[PDB]
Amino acid sequence: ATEFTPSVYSLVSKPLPSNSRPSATLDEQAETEDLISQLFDLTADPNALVSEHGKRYSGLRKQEHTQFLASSFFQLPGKFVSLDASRPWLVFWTVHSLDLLGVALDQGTKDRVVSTLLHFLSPKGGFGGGPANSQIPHLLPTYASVCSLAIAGNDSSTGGWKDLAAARQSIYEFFMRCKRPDGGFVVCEGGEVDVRGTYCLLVVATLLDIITPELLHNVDKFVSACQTYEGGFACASFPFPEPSCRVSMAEAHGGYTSCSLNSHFLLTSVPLPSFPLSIDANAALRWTVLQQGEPIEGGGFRGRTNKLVDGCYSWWVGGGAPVAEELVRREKSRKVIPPIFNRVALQEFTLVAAQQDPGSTGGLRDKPGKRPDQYHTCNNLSGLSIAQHKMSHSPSTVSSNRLKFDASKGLPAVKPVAPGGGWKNEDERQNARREIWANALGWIEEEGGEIIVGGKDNRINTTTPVFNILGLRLKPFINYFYCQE
Amino acid sequence: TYIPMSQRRSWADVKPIMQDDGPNPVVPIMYSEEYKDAMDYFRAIAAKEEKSERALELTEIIVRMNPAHYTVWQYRFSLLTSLNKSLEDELRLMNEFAVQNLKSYQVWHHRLLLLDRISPQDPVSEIEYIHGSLLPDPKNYHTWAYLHWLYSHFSTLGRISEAQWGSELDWCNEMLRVDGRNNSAWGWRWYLRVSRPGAETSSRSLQDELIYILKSIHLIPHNVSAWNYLRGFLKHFSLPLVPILPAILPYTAFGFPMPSDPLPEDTPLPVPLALEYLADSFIEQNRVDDAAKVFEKLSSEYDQMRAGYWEFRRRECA
Ligand SMILES: CCCC[C@H]1CN(c2cccc(Cl)c2)C(=O)CN1Cc1cncn1Cc1ccc(Br)cc1
Ligand SMILES: CC(C)=CCC/C(C)=C\CC/C(C)=C\COP(=O)(O)OP(=O)(O)O
Ligand SMILES: O=S(=O)(O)C[C@H](O)CNC1CCCCC1
Ligand SMILES: O=S(=O)(O)C[C@H](O)CNC1CCCCC1
Ligand SMILES: O=S(=O)(O)C[C@H](O)CNC1CCCCC1
Ligand SMILES: [Zn+2]
Repeated sequence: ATEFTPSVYSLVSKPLPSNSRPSATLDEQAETEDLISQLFDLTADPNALVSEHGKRYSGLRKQEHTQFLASSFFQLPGKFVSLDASRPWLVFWTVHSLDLLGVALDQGTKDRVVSTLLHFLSPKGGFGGGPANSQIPHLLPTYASVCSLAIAGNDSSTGGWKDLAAARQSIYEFFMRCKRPDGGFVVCEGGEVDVRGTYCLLVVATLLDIITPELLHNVDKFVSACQTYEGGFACASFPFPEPSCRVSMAEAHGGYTSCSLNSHFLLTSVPLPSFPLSIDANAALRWTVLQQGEPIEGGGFRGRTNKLVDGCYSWWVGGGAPVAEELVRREKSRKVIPPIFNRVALQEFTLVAAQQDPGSTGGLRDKPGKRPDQYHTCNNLSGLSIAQHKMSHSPSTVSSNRLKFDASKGLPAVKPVAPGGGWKNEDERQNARREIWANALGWIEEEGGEIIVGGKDNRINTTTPVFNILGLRLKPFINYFYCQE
Repeated sequence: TYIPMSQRRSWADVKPIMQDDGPNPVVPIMYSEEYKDAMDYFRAIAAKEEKSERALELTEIIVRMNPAHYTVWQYRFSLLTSLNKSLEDELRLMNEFAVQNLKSYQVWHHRLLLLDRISPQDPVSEIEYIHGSLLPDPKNYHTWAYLHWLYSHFSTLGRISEAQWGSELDWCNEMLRVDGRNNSAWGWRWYLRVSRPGAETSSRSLQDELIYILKSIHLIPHNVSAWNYLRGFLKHFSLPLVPILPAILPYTAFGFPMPSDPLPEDTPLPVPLALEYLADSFIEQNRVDDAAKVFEKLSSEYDQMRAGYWEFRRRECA
């Protein structure tokens, strides 16, 4: 399985050529090349059978990472005030990393996690970055809270899922107040408009069964127009006056490319006529693979052209590769296998460069020389999972999901804000519920495609593309809100 | 020493409201006395929906301690419009916020909401500030996106003159002169030259743009930004790849620019993206076997980190 994924230790490490043209970009690129290559030279090749005497051992220090995350269930120092509006993200980064690391929480701590998030739920709709008596709802904490409840909650009266089901109408009304005529969304009252909000909203709307035609109008056009000439996607697109044309507003970036690919993929499940508007899947796959660094930079991913590799983009860029790959497969099929990125080198970057130095605080980081944090811990591990396990969207699995779906079971349909904003009839609404449910549960780990660099003790659990929670969390969560069993 | 707000006559009438996340919440943050005190009284101010000067002062104190507090930024902008405050003075305060490194999504969005509501007849002063603010970080993503919005928004109103577009390209050309690897400036050039609705699409402009691209490649043949701009340019305008090939072949080991008689020093060959150009040029000529041979060499020798991708491209041709 490693025929087209050569180890970085087996390839010659040479710097980026200068062409006798110094610049500030090259100064920083050459400095980080030295920093990453030095740490590899100090580290024993993880593909070795006997660890070399004198080198550092690159095995995944899961217990150190577990203790690093443990401080979240006691207290956080005062410098965390910059994250005081992102506490649902501190929860999600913690409970999802623990899921990936295989560490279970006891029921009392899960109850605390559920109770804390419910204090962030506003009666008018949506989750905020903190207590509802202090912060207004926001699309990004809403995603992180919904996903955290999927990880730590259950279906009992104290499980939090029941409160989510009771809030479906208000959350939907909050989503509609965020919607713009051009298809964009503000992340909150008076907030910015980008594809992070679209991604977060479409995930929650997919999981909670609150998708309507009025919610999705022009959403596909906003996202499609974010694709730049490089192949990736920018943060937003601008509508020139319904609009005569839409133009991307910045560089292709790994973060916004992830949100755009995931958003577009979620929209392909919706059975609307000539929807969603197409994207250039080939160019998106090309841009994705081009962001994987050279062996001298450990084979990690960068977020944009001529910037630096960063462990967090293992999830943002690497986790988008299965989605871009599936879109390319659909387009080639519509007109009528080796891995698409170096799955081995990405694991080597995680194990050698992204882990905190041993015997210290634990956790995973952006680069050597950077303090580890909860955000880079979650995304390094999420990207590592994508590299370890070959993920694909199986049409036969989706077909099997259609055959077992029960359209007679479900929560009350949401009341649209405009009279003609809902589905035309029950046949069309139930056909939409089936497609969205069946495709959401269509990701599989391909049997025999597993590649665990360094030995099976480095193996972590399998995350789901698009959603980024374990499949064992995704299935009972979405089944609850669709009343499937 | 610190004077609590309960010991201030200006706040004697206000009963603070405590933060309510339950008796034992997860991910708690150990706040300073100053930050907890300000949020306590802010919870009360927002509860009574007070729109006042003291509420305005309180929002500024809070966002100085946490520039990412989007709720307080929303209340602050609601305060400025309700009290008809000087939005120009608020821009001067936002200038200090960048000086003292108080930055976030929320500070940049606040500045956008200000320019939107001010709606100046000529936003040239704001364009100039954005240019200068790129000194500490020439690749700040929020800044480049804000610059895109400023030109797009005010050109929708018809307030961007031809002279303003022209000097903006002059400034963009200078940015790429200082650092031709600034992929953000390349993206800005794409807006100025290709994507913006008022752009000119003539035979001379296509020639002019192609000359700038080839010269940029010949200056920095390993610059990925120039190669991607080239591939997007030809693809967007449906231009064939074969005619330009004489300028690309020297990198694979006619009235358009050419490489130097010897290539610049520290230019190892072949350039992988030049090989990709050759392979796609072979596909354009319907020569699949020659294209598959280039992909095979990219996969096994010259771009081995993408060995799986170049192999997938090789299999498509066969
Ligand atoms: C724990 C500290 C980590 C800082 C990260 C994450 N973080 C954030 C905050 C709240 C919610 C969410 Cl979801 C993310 C940021 O604001 C800045 N970040 C710095 C970064 C690292 N590596 C790449 N970046 C650039 C980037 C910028 C915007 C976003 Br949004 C995500 C990443
Ligand atoms: C769903 C969700 C929250 C997605 C988050 C989007 C994301 C991961 C990143 C956006 C990053 C950005 C706007 C600028 C990069 O900052 P930088 O310059 O510090 O990093 P860089 O140099 O690597 O580009
Ligand atoms: O590196 S990790 O897997 O996260 C955990 C650390 O190795 C702990 N090492 C202990 C040292 C003392 C004897 C028992 C083991
Ligand atoms: O009952 S609801 O209207 O849904 C929620 C309440 O309005 C509380 N809103 C907060 C008040 C303090 C500032 C941040 C918002
Ligand atoms: O299961 S296998 O992949 O064949 C080999 C084991 O996983 C190797 N794990 C190491 C064992 C000794 C302590 C450090 C980890
Ligand atoms: Zn990062």
